Amino acid sequence: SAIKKIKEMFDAVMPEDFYDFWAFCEELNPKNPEDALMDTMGLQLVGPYDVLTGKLDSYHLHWRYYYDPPEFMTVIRGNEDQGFHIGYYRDEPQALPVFVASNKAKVSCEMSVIGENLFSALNTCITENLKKQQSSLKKMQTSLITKAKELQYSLATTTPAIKARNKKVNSKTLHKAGIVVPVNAMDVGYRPLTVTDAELKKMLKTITESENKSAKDKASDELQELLTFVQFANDEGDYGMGLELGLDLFCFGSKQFHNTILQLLPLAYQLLGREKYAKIIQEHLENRDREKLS
Repeated sequence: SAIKKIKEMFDAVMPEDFYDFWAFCEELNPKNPEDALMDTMGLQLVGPYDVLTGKLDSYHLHWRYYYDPPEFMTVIRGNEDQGFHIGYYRDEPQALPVFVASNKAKVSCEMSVIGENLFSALNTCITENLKKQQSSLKKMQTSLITKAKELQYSLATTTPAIKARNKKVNSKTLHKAGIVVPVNAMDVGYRPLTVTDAELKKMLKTITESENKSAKDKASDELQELLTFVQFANDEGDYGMGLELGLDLFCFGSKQFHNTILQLLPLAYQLLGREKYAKIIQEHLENRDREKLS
């Protein structure tokens, strides 16, 4: 019913597990469906779910944490010291999400895939809370499993479709969740970075944490050489390279690179027909550390 709401407030269509998960949490907590997971695992529905709860009346930045790339849209918040949260990852603004992933934003840029849908996502969290109160949690585990059975949502952490998409990933990136861009019959559309990911981090750490000066100038020159390679790539149609490098600089997290990122990712997303993600990366870096709550 609020499909139309979310379509105009956010620029997105949510998959059916989004709505089915909500309804699962009404059953649990009719008063506050967004808080049904709180007493047992410290998790609260946020982002697109907030429109249903009433708290919302661009919204690209609503609960976007520090390392959420434009493809990531948060829908559940957890441990605040970790920055633990759960979102839908979406290679293409116009497509549905390809999986659900978690991030501990205060720990790392890295994304953990916990299934195709929020039922499998929650299923993973329930396993861990139970691994390390519990009598009440086991009975939620049971209702989740049967409800997911009914609606035939896989509870698998990696599904055949997730594995199928991983064979189309051009690069895992620093976040390890992968980019997917077209490649035509002449192999145009993507080319790799000329450094490994480990060399890339060593380079960027030198640029940002170093006193040697010549080493910083050297690494700054390597990075400038990368930007020139990206330049040839874009001229030659291999737009995935700039996307990879931009996302990688975003993932490193140094606010020093926001300007380079803004040379890479807005251009990359427009060249790829992913214009909405050019919007989000600009809005996000405009003010990246803040109160996330709206």
